[PDB]
Amino acid sequence: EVQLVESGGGLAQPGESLRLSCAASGFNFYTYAMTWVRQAPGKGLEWVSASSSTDGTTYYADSVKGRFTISRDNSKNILYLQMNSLKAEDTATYYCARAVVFTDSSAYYYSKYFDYWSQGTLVTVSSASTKGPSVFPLAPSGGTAALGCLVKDYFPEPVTVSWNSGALTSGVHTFPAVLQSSGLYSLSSVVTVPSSSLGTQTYICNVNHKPSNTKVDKKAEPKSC
Amino acid sequence: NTNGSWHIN
Amino acid sequence: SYELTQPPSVSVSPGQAATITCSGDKLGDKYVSWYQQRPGQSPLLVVYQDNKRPSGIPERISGSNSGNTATLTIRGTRAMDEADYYCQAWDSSTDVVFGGGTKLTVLRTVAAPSVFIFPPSDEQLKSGTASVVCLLNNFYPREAKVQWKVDNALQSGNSQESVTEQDSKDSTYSLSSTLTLSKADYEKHKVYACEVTHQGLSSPVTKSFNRGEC
Repeated sequence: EVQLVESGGGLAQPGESLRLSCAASGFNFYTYAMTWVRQAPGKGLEWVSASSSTDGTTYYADSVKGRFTISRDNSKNILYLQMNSLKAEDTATYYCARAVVFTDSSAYYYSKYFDYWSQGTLVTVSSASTKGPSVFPLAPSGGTAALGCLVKDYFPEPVTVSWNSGALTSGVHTFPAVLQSSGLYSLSSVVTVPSSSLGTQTYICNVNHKPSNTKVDKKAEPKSC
Repeated sequence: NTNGSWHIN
Repeated sequence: SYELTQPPSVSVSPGQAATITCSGDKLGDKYVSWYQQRPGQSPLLVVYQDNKRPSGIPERISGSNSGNTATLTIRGTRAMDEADYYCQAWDSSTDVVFGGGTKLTVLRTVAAPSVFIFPPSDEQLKSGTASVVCLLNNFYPREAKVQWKVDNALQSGNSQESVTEQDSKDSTYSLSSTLTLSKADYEKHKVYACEVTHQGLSSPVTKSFNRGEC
């Protein structure tokens, strides 16, 4: 079973450095070119860099040449991406991907594809400081009731939300984050439930903002009377 | 395959 | 300098075949691979070397490359097929080159939103700010208008909205709108309402609450 786990990354100041790592297993790392591909928020896929399997050769997109350095350790099944002199344009989700490069008599003809991808890690390049979010309940003051949690004032992205520790998944809507004029993100997570289950069935949102090490459980119920 | 070679030449 | 061209969006009815085009000069001798990227997920290889299919990918998804246009076709489109699709090739000038991507929209029947309003929590009120939330749930098409009214006064620009991607089972959208006020401004008014306009609604729909009142 092919596995690629990415580490490092997160938040960094412009001009500073970050180093990504990609740990690999379940395949013959010695026979595969290993790559970095990134995606700017809401934008398309862009190839960043490649490392050949055994000859030590390295390849870069024009956008990153000189600032970024890919390297590998076959004896350890690890790919690294040293990212120096970071810019706002470097803000993106970075994926490490195993590539397949094919048998051509001469060059000029190429078949390069990415058959396995890591989950991806967000790299934010900003002067703004890490802030943990506040978690507030969203509750009503017909047959269907809506409940939720407002995850307000955090930086950088991302946050994750589950309900009832993952036991409640149907009717869940976790909205894309909106950046407020303050330079802090905010997001809401909601769930629709039968009105007759309120004060009978307990509903709790589990929020996690790994960048600030914040983990909150908030009960979403109507205001007591 | 190129057996892991990204580019040849 | 070499570029791969994709339409920014493609719409298809369920059970119909969606066709995503990929264009580039002299595409005939190039090998095109395709990636499916579902919301919040890593890209997934769906086609490699113009027309080859990986193991795990359904028979419905197949690739093609004839002339200067590469083609991704999905037989009998289902709601779970809503995703961003990327074509990818190689060129001496760029090395690995990607298309801009194409969002696949699933065409379903009109669905009116269900509307909900949430007062700010007494807890947040201690911080000096009040957030009022309006939820527009399970609607189609994406276009909807949310208007905030405070003591019947139409609110301008003190709100922000967010829309989900098309739902993977029912092809609807949901929208959240947040009205932000200072605690002092919030306490100065009684009636907070969100008024919703949408193609599926024969009149505007308003949800409200009175500040305080349990």
